Amino acid sequence: FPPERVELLQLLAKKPDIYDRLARAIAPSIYENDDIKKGILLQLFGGTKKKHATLGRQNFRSEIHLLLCGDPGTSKSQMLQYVFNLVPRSQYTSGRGSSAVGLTAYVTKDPETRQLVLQTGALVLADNGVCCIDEFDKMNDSTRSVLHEVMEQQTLSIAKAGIICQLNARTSILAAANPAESQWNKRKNIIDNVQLPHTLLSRFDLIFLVLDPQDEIFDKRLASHLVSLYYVTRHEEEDTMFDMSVLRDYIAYAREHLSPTLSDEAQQRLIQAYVDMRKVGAGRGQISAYPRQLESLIRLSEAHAKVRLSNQVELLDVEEAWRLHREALKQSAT
Amino acid sequence: SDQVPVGHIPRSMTIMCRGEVTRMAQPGDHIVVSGVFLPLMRTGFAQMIQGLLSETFLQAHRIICIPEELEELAQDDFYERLATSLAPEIYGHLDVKKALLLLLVGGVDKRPDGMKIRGNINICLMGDPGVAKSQLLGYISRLAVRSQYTTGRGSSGVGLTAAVMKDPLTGEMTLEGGALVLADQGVCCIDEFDKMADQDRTAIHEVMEQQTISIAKAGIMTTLNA
Amino acid sequence: VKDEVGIRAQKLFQDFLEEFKEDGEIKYTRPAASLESPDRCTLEVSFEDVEKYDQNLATAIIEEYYHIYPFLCQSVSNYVKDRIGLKTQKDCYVAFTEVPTRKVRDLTTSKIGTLIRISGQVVRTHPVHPELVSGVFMCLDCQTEIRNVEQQFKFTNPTICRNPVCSNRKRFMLDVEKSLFLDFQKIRIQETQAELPRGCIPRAVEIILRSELVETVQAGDRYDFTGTLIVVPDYRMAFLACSVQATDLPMSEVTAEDMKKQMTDAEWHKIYEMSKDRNLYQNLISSLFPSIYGNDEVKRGILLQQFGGVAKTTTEKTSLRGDINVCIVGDPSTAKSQFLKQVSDFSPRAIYTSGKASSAAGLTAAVVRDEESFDFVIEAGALMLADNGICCIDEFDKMDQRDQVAIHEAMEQQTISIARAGVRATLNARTSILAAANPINGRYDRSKSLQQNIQLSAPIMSRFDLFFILVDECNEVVDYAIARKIVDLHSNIEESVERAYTREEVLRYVTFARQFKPVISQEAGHMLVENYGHLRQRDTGTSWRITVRQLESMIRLSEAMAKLECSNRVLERHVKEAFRLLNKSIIR
DNA sequence: CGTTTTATTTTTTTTTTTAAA
Ligand SMILES: Nc1ncnc2c1ncn2[C@@H]1O[C@H](COP(=O)(O)OP(=O)(O)OP(=O)(O)O)[C@@H](O)[C@H]1O
Ligand SMILES: Nc1ncnc2c1ncn2[C@@H]1O[C@H](COP(=O)(O)OP(=O)(O)OP(=O)(O)O)[C@@H](O)[C@H]1O
Ligand SMILES: Nc1ncnc2c1ncn2[C@@H]1O[C@H](COP(=O)(O)OP(=O)(O)OP(=O)(O)O)[C@@H](O)[C@H]1O
Repeated sequence: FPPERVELLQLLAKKPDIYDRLARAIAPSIYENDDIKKGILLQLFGGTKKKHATLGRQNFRSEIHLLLCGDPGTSKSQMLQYVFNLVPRSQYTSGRGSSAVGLTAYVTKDPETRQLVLQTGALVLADNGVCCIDEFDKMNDSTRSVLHEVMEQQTLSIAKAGIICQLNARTSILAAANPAESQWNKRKNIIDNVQLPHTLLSRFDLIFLVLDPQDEIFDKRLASHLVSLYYVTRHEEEDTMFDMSVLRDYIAYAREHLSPTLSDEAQQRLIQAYVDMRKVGAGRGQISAYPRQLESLIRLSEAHAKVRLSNQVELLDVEEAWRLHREALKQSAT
Repeated sequence: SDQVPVGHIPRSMTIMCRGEVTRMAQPGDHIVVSGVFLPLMRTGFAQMIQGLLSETFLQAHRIICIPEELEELAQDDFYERLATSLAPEIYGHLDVKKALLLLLVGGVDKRPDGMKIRGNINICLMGDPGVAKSQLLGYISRLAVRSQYTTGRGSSGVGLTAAVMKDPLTGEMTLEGGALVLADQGVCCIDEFDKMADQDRTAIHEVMEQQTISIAKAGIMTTLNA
Repeated sequence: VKDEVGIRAQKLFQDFLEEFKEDGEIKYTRPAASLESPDRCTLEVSFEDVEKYDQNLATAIIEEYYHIYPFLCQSVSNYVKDRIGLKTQKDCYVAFTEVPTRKVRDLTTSKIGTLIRISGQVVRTHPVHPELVSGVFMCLDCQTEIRNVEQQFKFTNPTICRNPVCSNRKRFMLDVEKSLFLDFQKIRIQETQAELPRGCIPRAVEIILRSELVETVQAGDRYDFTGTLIVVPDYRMAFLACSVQATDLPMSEVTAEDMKKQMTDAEWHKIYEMSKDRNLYQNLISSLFPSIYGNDEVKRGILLQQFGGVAKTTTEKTSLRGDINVCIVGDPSTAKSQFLKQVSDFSPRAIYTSGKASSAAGLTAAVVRDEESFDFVIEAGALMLADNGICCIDEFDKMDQRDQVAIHEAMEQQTISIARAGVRATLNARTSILAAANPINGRYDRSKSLQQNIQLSAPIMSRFDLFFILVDECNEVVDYAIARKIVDLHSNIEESVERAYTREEVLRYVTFARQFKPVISQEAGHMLVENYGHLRQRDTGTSWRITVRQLESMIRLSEAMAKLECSNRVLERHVKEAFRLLNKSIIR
């Protein structure tokens, strides 16, 4: 790997514009609710584990997964296609077009003597890749309930009459969840809307909203921008510099010889604020947190430390959680 | 299928075209061939043959399938007369037809950001008057080259798209895509999509985002270019 | 001959094994002394030997293994003849060991003839299927005695001639009876779980073994194989081996003392402090899950599940049994699967696997319809590999309406027959189980019967004698013990509760209690009638379906707790504490 | 300068699929 251009590596970490600058790069043309490009903040400077070299117990993997919810034909495939058109581990999926059980390598008939082998599963060949999934409340109960464990366990017990084992695979998840309805019905806190309970609908850290601004105001903008994408016949190299590849290498350095720790500083916040996290639980038709998303928070801790130059924990990072969470979590008015 | 009498079932023959003329027809082209009928000396076993079996086959020459206009195209310069001579069979209700002829027209597409954009128009139709949707459907499907037709229950979700099969006599099975799979560069015309089934809206809805037919069925996330 | 190199490696072989080997004496004569019964031919020799005295001439040995192994087999015989009253009837079996050296990925053409060490599992196996490997014959004419090696896969009955030029396709049929042949078996084996890659699967590989190695293999174990990869003379690949290295001599917390056997439980002198001082129980409540917190009832109750049950001396008219049906529920986001996963590390045959995936044919085998070996091998399975073991499983929830066909067998029948196109036999369930269902929105809303809080099948809640749920509450000072424990969960210095009872001394002491067999003429055992009666005074209120199948728990839990004292002669007090939490079971 | 060639059918378990008041 190149020792030559060390300059800008440090240059970009110490520049506070990480919040938006590379995020501004990802959608090349689209601002489409660019608090979602700050949701793209979630995503790269690569993702550290708290693996358990001391005690050896419990296998606490630092997994990441979020969805992009529906009720409007928004860019919930286009981003997923942008990704798959870019990342090599490229697949697109959705309900009712395929089976839930495509981890099978079917023996319909084989070039063998019925030595029935299930050679390799398909949906799991995304080793730390992605399969894009669309239209998520589309399938039957068996589909999409069968996966209630792999998400944060990456195990697939092959306990059938054939050959047997406990395999390994873990990767990234994103989809275009949809309730029973086209539009989110008003007057009606969100826990009522999707047909999952306040354990499973309120499961993750946040499963993020996608609304229309109810007015012409937002509407004409990207029209005015990208109406002429045919007719622009050019591209503008602005101060938000279209990084041809000068971006794509720093991230590859982003994980190599500094190692984010967590000492005594940035953890007491929701140690103490678990008061604030859970005491909103007294309530039905409202929702508080449950103790897998605190895990998702300690996993949030990993990224921001090295870049901005303290590989030991700083405290602001939890705000990003509140910057994220209560955007639709203390939106619990009733 | 237009000749086969009341008490008859269509059958097929085999085509072996070798040499230059290869790659000279696609599936479902209505094609006319001039060649030879020639028997096939299926030699081998001396009791399964030895009947003088004569399992015949055919030899090829050609695959004919039933600017030049520019000077006459110079003879005419008009936009609306298409509706006047396309589908004369009903007077009036031009607006629907011109709406169709736009889909006949086309010519909108761009590939920004690396990604494509759907440059195909998809009309929806409600009504039960006597319209002869069957009329215009037959008219379009005839004149619109590379056409198709399905009905309200004739093709469930696997048939119009690719599907799978079963047999312990020929080997494995494939996708063998359907009318909706095949109708690229054209239109596959469903009649009474309202009445087919609610979940049937799914896979067709998948092709709403064009050219993407995902299948985790034969161990893939395959595309098929819908 | 080139291979005289290896014959000199075979000279080398003799040179140290007949001479002083170790311990001031022999290593390899008690093997030799023992082989005389059938002319057993099986002998193990250390590969370090080829380092102790051959001085790392293993690379003069370790390449030409299938090339010169025959000669090494010749050496075995030449050893035996030098002192044993012998005729050359002695055959071959050499089963090398002591190779500090350990995989499927490190395989090529190039790997022929070595002695690498590999370990796998037990699945998908085939039986004894012998081979009359040697034999005699000749051509059309006269020479009827051939003690040769007809055993190479290229063997044929008709030969050309011995003394005169004879026919070349004719054959005699000859002495297949006063001669020496072999016996062998064949299986499939999959990649270990100590080795596990990303993407790839424990792919399958297939192997044979000898008479003394034969039918001495059980469910999931860690043995040391031999790396003698060999060809198929069809090609396709195979492999082969000759050596395996999978509680009278004691477990961990010891050094040698005396007992009923050599050191089966000898170390009473150190156990016994941790045997009787009944607060040791609190070690077994505290010093075993220090990295974990929940209810303190499970962490005081599971142990007897791990430990033997009743195993009494009574009827042939009907069986009596020891173990119990078991469950655990709650709702997720409560740390309700850490423990099951840990058992796979804690205890033997703690087969933590999912139930979500399994079929009704998960348990046994289903079918064969071609001459795999004999066209009917449907005696492979998933359960009875519990070699004195248990099969606790996750995701008992969306599971089918056929599994009960086995669970109906759980604590009365324990027998295994199939209504297929094969045969029926039966087997002995050695096993208990765990329950892993869950509720819809979770909370078991305390207005409707707990049966109805899930409302699952009919007999399931007759057979399962204790459920032991942990259900959710919202009093966050509860929760602030947790994270302030996880203050030492990552902070790597003593990041748990201080212990007082190691895993290995725990695991050893498990056995000491299982060979005492108490004797119950307990007058308090006669006043269980009053215990059960005041119980049913409490059952009378809150009006579940209760009977003597639960009395079985009333008996076993306290009696097997008197076992848990490492004791005969049951003690009444065990009943009252057993009464206590079980008085919750109706109120549960 | 002579004396010989060549065929297999039904049932399983999975993954697909499909039925009635
Ligand atoms: N601000 C925006 N910028 C760019 N494109 C937008 C914006 N808002 C909406 N769109 C477009 O709207 C389309 C939404 O439909 P898409 O095919 O992703 O629907 P979908 O997310 O699958 O719909 P649903 O999830 O409701 O079924 C996208 O193709 C995207 O191009
Ligand atoms: N104005 C018209 N122009 C041409 N044909 C007409 C006109 N009015 C009636 N017809 C004839 O009447 C027939 C009505 O039956 P038709 O095939 O229209 O059913 P349909 O309207 O397609 O039924 P549905 O709309 O319920 O599917 C048509 O075949 C059409 O040829
Ligand atoms: N008393 C406790 N001791 C240790 N950990 C706890 C305790 N209470 C809560 N937790 C934490 O809360 C988390 C709950 O989520 P978890 O990963 O357990 O789901 P799960 O119980 O495995 O779900 P399921 O059991 O349905 O598969 C656990 O990871 C656990 O570490």
